[PDB]
Amino acid sequence: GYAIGGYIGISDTTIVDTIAMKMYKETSSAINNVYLEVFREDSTGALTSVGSVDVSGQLTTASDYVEATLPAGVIVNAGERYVVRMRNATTVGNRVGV
Amino acid sequence: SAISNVIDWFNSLLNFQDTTTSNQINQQNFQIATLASGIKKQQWECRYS
Amino acid sequence: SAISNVIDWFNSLLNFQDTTTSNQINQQNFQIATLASGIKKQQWECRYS
Amino acid sequence: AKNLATTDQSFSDDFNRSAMGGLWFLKSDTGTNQVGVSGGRAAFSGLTD
Repeated sequence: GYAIGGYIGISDTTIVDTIAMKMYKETSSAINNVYLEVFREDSTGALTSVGSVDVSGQLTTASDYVEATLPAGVIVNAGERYVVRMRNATTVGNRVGV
Repeated sequence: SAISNVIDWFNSLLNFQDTTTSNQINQQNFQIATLASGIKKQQWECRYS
Repeated sequence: SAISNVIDWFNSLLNFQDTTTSNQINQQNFQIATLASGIKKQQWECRYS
Repeated sequence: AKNLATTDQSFSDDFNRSAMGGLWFLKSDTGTNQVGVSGGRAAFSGLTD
């Protein structure tokens, strides 16, 4: 139930296809409902969701990169800001270490 | 028929003329826009773009 | 009058010809210069440009 | 890339857009008005001398 995210700058405009974060799981118990999502920051500073993906299946106990493909491409432009949020709304209760 | 052919050729030349002028204007504007925009500094390097 | 009009049209076509050639040369040279120049590494990333 | 053949830069501008833009450093003795593009041509902005 605790979500953490950071702002990402855009250097050159392109089409995004995947997002990555460095995280792992503390215990070896089964986990689910771990989501990585992307938010665009508007002019007013509000965050709008433009994509999300479940990454709980491919997580590993060892600290390793997690790369997940978005459902569809999200065009980005230089000058705007984006946030990659990890949600971790799991049901079993195993914590996530980022 | 000779005058009709001259009419057709002049119309074709006018079409080519306007297309070339429009293409030149569009190309130069594309150059200027690409030069104006482009790479911007990321968020961690600076606050400003 | 017909020959005078032909003279005027030929002069206009020559003007368009030279302007288009000059514009083509300028556009190509500008693109080549922009490709040659551009982003350079900052002072902290490396010593050389 | 210590040494490299310096390509002779060339630039062009048709002045065929909405505003002068960031590609031109503007300085005037008027105080507020600068070179303004209108009708696809650069010109003087304002009625000041």
